[PDB]
Amino acid sequence: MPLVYMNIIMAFAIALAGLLMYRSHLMSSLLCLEGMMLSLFIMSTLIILNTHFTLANMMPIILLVFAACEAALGLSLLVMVSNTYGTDYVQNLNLLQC
Amino acid sequence: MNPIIYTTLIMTVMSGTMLVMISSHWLLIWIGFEMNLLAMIPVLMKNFNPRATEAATKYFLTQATASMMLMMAIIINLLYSGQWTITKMFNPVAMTMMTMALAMKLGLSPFHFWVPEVTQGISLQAGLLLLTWQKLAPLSVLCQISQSINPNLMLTMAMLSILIGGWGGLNQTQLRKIMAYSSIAHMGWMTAVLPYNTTMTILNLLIYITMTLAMFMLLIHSSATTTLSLSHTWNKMPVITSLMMVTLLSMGGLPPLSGFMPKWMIIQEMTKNESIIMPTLMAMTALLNLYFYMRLAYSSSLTMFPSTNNMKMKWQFEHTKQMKLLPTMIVLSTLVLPMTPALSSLN
Amino acid sequence: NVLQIVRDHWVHILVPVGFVFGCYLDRRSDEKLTAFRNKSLLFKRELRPNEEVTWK
Amino acid sequence: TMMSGRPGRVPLQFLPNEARSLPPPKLTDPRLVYMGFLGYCSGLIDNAIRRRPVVSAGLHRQLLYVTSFVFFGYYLLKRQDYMYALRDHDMFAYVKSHPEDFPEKDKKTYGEILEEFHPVR
Amino acid sequence: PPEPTIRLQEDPDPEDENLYEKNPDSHGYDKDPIVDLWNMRVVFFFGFSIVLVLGSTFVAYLPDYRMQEWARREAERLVKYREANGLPLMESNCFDPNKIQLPEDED
Amino acid sequence: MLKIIIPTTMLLPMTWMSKHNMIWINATVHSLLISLISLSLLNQLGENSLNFSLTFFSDSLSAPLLVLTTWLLPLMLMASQSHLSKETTTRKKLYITMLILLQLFLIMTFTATELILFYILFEATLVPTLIIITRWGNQTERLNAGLYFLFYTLAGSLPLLVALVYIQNTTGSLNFLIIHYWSHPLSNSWSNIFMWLACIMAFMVKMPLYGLHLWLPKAHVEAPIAGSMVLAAVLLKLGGYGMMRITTILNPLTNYMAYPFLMLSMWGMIMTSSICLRQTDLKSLIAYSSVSHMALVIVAIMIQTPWSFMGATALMIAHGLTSSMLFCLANTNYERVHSRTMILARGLQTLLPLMATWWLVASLTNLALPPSINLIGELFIITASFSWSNITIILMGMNMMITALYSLYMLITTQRGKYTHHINNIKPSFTRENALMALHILPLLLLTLNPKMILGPLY
Amino acid sequence: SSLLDLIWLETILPKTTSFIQMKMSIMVSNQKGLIKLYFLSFLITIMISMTLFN
Amino acid sequence: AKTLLHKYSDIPEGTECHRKAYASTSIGGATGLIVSAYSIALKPPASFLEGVARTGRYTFTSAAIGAIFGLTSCISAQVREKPDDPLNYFIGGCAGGLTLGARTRSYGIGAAACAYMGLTAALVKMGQLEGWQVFAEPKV
Amino acid sequence: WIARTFYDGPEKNYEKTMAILQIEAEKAELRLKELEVRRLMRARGDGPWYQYPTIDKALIDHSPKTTPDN
Amino acid sequence: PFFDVQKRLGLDLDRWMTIQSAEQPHKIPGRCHAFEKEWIECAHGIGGIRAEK
Ligand SMILES: CCCCCCCCCCCCCCCCCC(=O)OC[C@H](COP(=O)([O-])OCC(O)COP(=O)([O-])OC[C@@H](COC(=O)CCCCCCCCCCCCCCCCC)OC(=O)CCCCCCCCCCCCCCCCC)OC(=O)CCCCCCCCCCCCCCCCC
Ligand SMILES: CCCCCCCCCCCCCCCCC[C@@H](O)O[C@H](CO[C@H](O)CCCCCCCCCCCCCCC)COP(=O)(O)OCC[N+](C)(C)C
Ligand SMILES: CCCCCCCCCCCCCCCCC[C@@H](O)O[C@H](CO[C@H](O)CCCCCCCCCCCCCCC)COP(=O)(O)OCC[N+](C)(C)C
Ligand SMILES: CCCCCCCCCCCCCCCCC[C@@H](O)O[C@H](CO[C@H](O)CCCCCCCCCCCCCCC)COP(=O)(O)OCC[N+](C)(C)C
Ligand SMILES: CCCCCCCCCCCCCCCCC[C@@H](O)O[C@H](CO[C@H](O)CCCCCCCCCCCCCCC)COP(=O)(O)OCC[N+](C)(C)C
Ligand SMILES: CCCCCCCC/C=C/CCCCCCCC(=O)OC[C@H](COP(=O)(O)OCCN)OC(=O)CCCCCCC/C=C/CCCCCCCC
Repeated sequence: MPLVYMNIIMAFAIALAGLLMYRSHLMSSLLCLEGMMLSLFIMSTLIILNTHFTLANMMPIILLVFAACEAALGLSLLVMVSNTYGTDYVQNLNLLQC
Repeated sequence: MNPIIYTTLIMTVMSGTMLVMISSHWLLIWIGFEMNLLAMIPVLMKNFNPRATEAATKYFLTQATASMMLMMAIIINLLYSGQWTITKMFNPVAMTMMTMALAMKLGLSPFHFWVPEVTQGISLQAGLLLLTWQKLAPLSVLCQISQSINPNLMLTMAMLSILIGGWGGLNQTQLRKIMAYSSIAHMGWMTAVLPYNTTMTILNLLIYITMTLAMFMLLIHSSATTTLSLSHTWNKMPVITSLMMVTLLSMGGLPPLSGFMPKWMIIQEMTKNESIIMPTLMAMTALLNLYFYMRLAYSSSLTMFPSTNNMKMKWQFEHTKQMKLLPTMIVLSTLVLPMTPALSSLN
Repeated sequence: NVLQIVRDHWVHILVPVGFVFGCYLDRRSDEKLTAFRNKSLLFKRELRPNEEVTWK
Repeated sequence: TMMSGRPGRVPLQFLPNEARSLPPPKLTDPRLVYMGFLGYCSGLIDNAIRRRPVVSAGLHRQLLYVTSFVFFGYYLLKRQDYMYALRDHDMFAYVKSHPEDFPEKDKKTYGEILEEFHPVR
Repeated sequence: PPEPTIRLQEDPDPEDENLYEKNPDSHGYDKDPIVDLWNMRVVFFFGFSIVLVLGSTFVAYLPDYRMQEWARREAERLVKYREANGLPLMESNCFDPNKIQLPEDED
Repeated sequence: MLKIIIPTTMLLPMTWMSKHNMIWINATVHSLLISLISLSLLNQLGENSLNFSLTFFSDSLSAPLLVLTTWLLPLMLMASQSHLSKETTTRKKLYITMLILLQLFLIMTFTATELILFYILFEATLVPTLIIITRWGNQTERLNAGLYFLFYTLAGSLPLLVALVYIQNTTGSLNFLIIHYWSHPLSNSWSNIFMWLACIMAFMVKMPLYGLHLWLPKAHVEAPIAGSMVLAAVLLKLGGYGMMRITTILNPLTNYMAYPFLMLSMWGMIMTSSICLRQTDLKSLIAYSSVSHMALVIVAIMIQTPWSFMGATALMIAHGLTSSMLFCLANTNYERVHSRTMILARGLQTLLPLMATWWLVASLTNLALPPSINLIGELFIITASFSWSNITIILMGMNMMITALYSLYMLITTQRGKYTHHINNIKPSFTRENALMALHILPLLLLTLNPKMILGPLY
Repeated sequence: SSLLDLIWLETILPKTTSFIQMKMSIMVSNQKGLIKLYFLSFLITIMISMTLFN
Repeated sequence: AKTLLHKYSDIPEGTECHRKAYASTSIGGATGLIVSAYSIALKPPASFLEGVARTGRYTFTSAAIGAIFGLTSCISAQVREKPDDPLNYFIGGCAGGLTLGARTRSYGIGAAACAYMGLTAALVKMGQLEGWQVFAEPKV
Repeated sequence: WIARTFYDGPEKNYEKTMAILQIEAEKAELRLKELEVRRLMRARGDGPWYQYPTIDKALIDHSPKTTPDN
Repeated sequence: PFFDVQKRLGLDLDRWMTIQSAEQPHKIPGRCHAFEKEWIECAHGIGGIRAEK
């Protein structure tokens, strides 16, 4: 396992950790999710190209498409949340408590 | 929304689950999960209010993170073995990340935090769908890759789920949070037998789904979401309160009720594998679920709470919409213990 | 008056019907445990000229 | 015993053809009677919920419930018996094909076995 | 403080009702005299007449399935035989030693 | 065995299809007929057992308990007929349904060829009792009493299920006959020690043991009269039956293991008999007397000698009948006084002479006066304990004395002296109550003529 | 009657269990609903699982 | 991970008291740090300095508990000349429990700690002796 | 009269108990054998039970692949 | 769980993309075609457990 794959997985772990920190700005949560899918795309593309799995060249595009669709949904949700409060701050969603 | 749109979204949710269940390719499983996630969001927001929007966005965030972890596990598995078929996981912690993603999808501890919030935010029908249908696909994947799981991690998260559900149900006055913690504890019971017997997992899933359907339909019929709001049901529909109390006793695992069948079997199975301490601890912890079920039963039908004057008008009207499957659900969740050996049908 | 007291006193017949049904079911369940009939070491016996089974 | 991977198994076959060599459950089977009783209880609860005379509101509805319950119970019992027959057949075949793992124990009489005696005092 | 000092609209606690006042010979069974008398009669007949008498007689004359007289006759015949033979009554060993195979110690 | 079970099941449709004012009459008559049917089981053999089928068998330990369980239902119906007068037909039918279900569960529990079936029914008996206690209860603490009764039982019994499934996994069968013939010694090991504890504590909690007896005063005081009757008469004997059934597998580990329990019971009988002396409540006093008697039964079972087992069986039957009678008497007083405290209503012998005679007979039979079966069990257990150790008698001696004391104390506080001047609603005793006491007391004095009928399988 | 039966025997089994379960329920269920804390806990448990179970 | 378990279990019970005490102290410190991280993540009390003080308090309490456990159990096992006896673990376990009670300064919590830690230590010793499995592998 | 009309002989109960014991002993030994067979099959993988799916070899393409060395 | 509809109906919904050595377009071989071919042939029908050992 070369160092490039390790760097990509480290990048994904950093994006996931930053998503889990939640300083503020749920928009940053969506940004972290998109960084995660970008790292997934890059490493999956590198693995597939390297092993010459010709039919697997389908998979990255599919992934991209689906992930981007998810982003759209998320953005819509964000707007409505903002549409209630005027700002996308995380701490505004304190109505529901365990 | 438009009934045609609602029907299309429900069919899309079910088609995503079926695509997960019938496919042998990891990418198709991920696509089915994506389809289910996409079609589930409007269902949680049928009744538009800030609470439902907050619940939907929390659910979307958790499920999207779970899907990303699932894809990373799939890609690492492909890296260490050029395989896409759903089989033995072929690798170290790639399996750990797969288990974490499936646990977040199911709501197992320590990823349980979103279930009570999403259940409280959404209505009762959305909560019914969320707590019943959304468990089939991740449990199917876990049953498929059960021989790969590390028993230590799975058993740890199962015991954590049971403990957290038992403790968190004690503090609730809202009925939806009670149902959410019950779901967490039941999933904990389900996943503790996956390393040993997947048939027992499926049996527990069937029994739990029947009991949850009966409970949610009874809660919808007597439209109460709070303990005190439920305490007013006896003055109109005492038979509903009696059926609800019997169902709650069944969900507590009391013999000879139906809810005793899974735990019993599970305990039995775990004793075949030279495991005693965990079954003992699981029973002693499910005692807490029984305690808060019994408190709800006290507040529901065993005592008569004060009523209000306007209640008299409700005496003059009858429910226009009637649920056809409610009678069957109650009987199946109450009186199917003698048919226990039928579990050999590999349900 | 017949056909009138029946509609009110019909319930009484149920317990005795259950009793006779239980007796019949007990005999029927007994019929399935005859694998060792007239085969015990303590009671091996030669059948009578007009006997088929030692016990029913 | 995970029989999902059994060789020569049709994926979505509820009852395989080889199950037809097993005796079907009798129509007076106690489990079938219990399923009919479950259907009758379902009918009674259905009458009670909709605020109808519990015993004598719908005879057709109760009959339909009982009949459907009996039908499903008969097929479920067939599948149950078939699966248990498969389990026993597999166990016996494995015991037959692996003699070294299941040795014949030497028959020993109690007169030549020494069991420790613990008095009750 | 304009509060009515009443927590809620409640029925007053009813006083206990006597079955003797509205009906002498009330038997303490029911407020309806006919059901009263018939309940008394059926309880007395099916408890004292049927169960306590016929059941006690049935239990008294139960056949000897415990085999007490059988055991007494067996012991009588056995002792009659043993005394005559000169055998020493009951043996110490419950089973014959010749058919018991002890394990040899060789210690 | 179905000749008893099927009529008990048919009791339910008969009750629910009964005319609105004929439920009590129909229920009592058919319950008495079913009791008569149950009498056939008493003719036991000196051989193995009455093995009816693969699912149910009878034994001369099971037969007296079955007969008592069947006989208790008409008495419970007659006792409950009074305070359920102002109640709707549906709820009275539900009450009768719960009583019938309790009888059915007990009947299936006492035959129970298999231990898992026994456990399932043993815990199935819990639901009707809990509902009866928490629904038709007068005070506000019935909910807490129901919670205590449920959770003590389940905490005791949850390890029992694990122990049973483990035992079946190792041995291969949970059947009583197979277990008895294939019993093998248990090595003195930590795992075996914990298996013994799991097998024993579930039945110990229901006796109940002196350490674990708290739920019982709450449950007895807060339950209605039928609930108190069924708790004191039958439900306490389930633990003793379970111990006598399960102890066979336990040896030789029981000797070392038994000491903590033997000491707890021998001191707890004294403690509870002494507690009875200073009590302000009839129901609590009867409950503590029951605790003392069942502690003695625990001692008898733990000694595990033939005389111990015969004494335990006789004492269980006698205590069931006597405690049911005592609770019935206390309820007759309560229905007139509505206070349920001894010191309020006094001198009742002057106003109710026949009821005072019933009180005297009940207190005498609780006192273990010879040749009643109460003293038969008392003396058999005492002799077995003396053979076990010559010092036990001293404790036993104290117990007997203390018992007599509080018994006559309960007879003197409420019946003798001067009647309270203010109470004027003490009406003459009804025929129903006198019939209830007569039907409670006559079986004891009939059984003392034929003690072997209740002395168990080791007779 | 009072020292052992009404107080200490009550203190040991039932009251201790009630107090412990009450405290555990209060601790577990007292979450303010901030997904910040939830996901920080998620990160902590993910890293702990990566460090402990392999 | 299991490195601390291997370090603790490899040392004989009746010898090397200091090594056992050090291993127990390390295990206790790790447990206290994990609990502190959980508490900080779930509840930010007021600030960084209060949080680090809380983590230090929890870690030192757990480390002291473990150290007392190890030293007392090992010393009791060595002096009694009867190793593989759960009673030694009982005594050491609630010496640790009593130290916890002294740290929290409550007699009731000290007695509760003695009960519920001596019993737990005895149970762990019995499990080690008899081979009980907390997380059994799937045998069949 | 009671023995004639209500009860039966000892042979009936004796032989019924013999049959019941025989059936129960067979069930117990079958349970032990089934547990042992399950344990053996799971570890070895030789038996019909516990079969986990592998890649089907009918999916492999056996054709020249534009390169002589596959 | 897994409902093997493809095998029951003979549809081949996604089995074409599972392995490297399964009918690539224009007969383009994977980098490890021979090794995967050998491993698949060896493990066919053996089962996962015996296959793994
Ligand atoms: C062990 C196995 C063997 C036994 C099986 C046990 C189970 C069997 C039954 C299962 C369920 C089926 C029936 C239940 C439906 C409910 C309907 C109802 O309430 O009854 C009203 C109805 C009469 O009322 P109605 O005039 O129609 O109208 C009044 C309204 O209905 C209602 O009036 P209302 O609303 O004004 O009254 C209010 C009341 C009314 O509320 C209720 O009564 C609710 C009903 C109970 C809940 C059922 C839950 C589901 C079943 C669970 C069973 C649990 C068993 C396990 C053990 C645990 C015990 C809990 O509710 C309350 O008072 C609130 C508080 C209640 C107290 C606490 C609640 C505890 C209830 C638990 C009961 C468990 C046993 C039930 C037995 C049957 C009871 C009917 O009763 C009946 O007539 C039907 C009874 C059965 C019919 C028998 C017919 C057969 C006879 C002819 C054939 C011969 C057979 C042999 C053939 C050969 C012979 C020749
Ligand atoms: C809670 C009570 C249970 C009730 C459940 C709902 C009842 C209504 C269902 C109506 C009929 C459903 C049957 C479906 C028709 C054909 C099914 C067939 O094609 O599928 C087969 C399988 O048949 C079904 O699985 C059997 C379902 C029957 C469930 C009954 C068991 C209930 C548990 C015992 C409680 C008693 C309940 C009795 C009252 C209903 C092939 O499965 P296979 O592709 O090879 O492998 C997948 C399953 N594996 C992975 C576990 C091995
Ligand atoms: C009111 C004042 C008195 C007036 C009346 C005066 C007359 C007094 C006479 C009454 C008793 C005095 C003693 C006389 C005894 C003579 C009868 C006795 O000998 O018979 C007994 C018979 O009694 C029965 O054995 C005991 C009664 C059975 C008890 C069963 C209870 C009834 C069922 C009700 C429900 C059960 C509830 C409790 C559950 C366990 C003992 O018989 P036994 O010596 O052996 O052998 C009989 C002959 N054999 C050999 C041919 C068989
Ligand atoms: C609260 C109301 C009453 C509830 C019920 C109470 C009854 C249950 C109590 C259980 C009785 C004792 C349990 C174990 C007894 C074993 C014998 C032991 O005491 O003697 C010595 C044992 O020495 C010490 O006792 C070692 C154990 C010390 C740890 C136990 C904790 C002591 C007090 C705890 C009491 C708390 C009980 C309730 C918990 C919730 C013998 O030395 P040794 O030869 O080596 O061991 C022999 C056993 N072998 C053969 C299996 C090895
Ligand atoms: C002078 C007489 C003194 C003694 C009186 C004894 C009275 C005995 C009453 C108690 C009987 C208990 C019931 C016994 C049931 C078990 C036996 C049962 O099987 O008998 C059945 C018959 O049982 C009877 O029908 C029970 C009668 C119950 C009624 C008793 C009298 C009271 C009835 C009251 C009814 C209502 C009265 C009027 C109300 C207005 C037929 O059995 P069967 O399968 O062939 O057995 C064959 C055995 N063989 C092979 C050896 C031949
Ligand atoms: C008050 C009741 C008395 C309580 C006395 C002790 C209390 C302290 C114990 C607390 C719970 C401890 C849980 C863990 C105990 C572990 C015991 C154990 O595992 O033994 C199982 C033993 C052997 O294990 P294997 O590994 O399979 O054997 C192979 C190698 N020989 O097998 C068995 O016997 C299984 C039986 C289950 C054991 C029961 C566990 C619970 C404790 C026993 C019951 C006592 C408490 C009852 C509560 C009373 C409330 C009314």
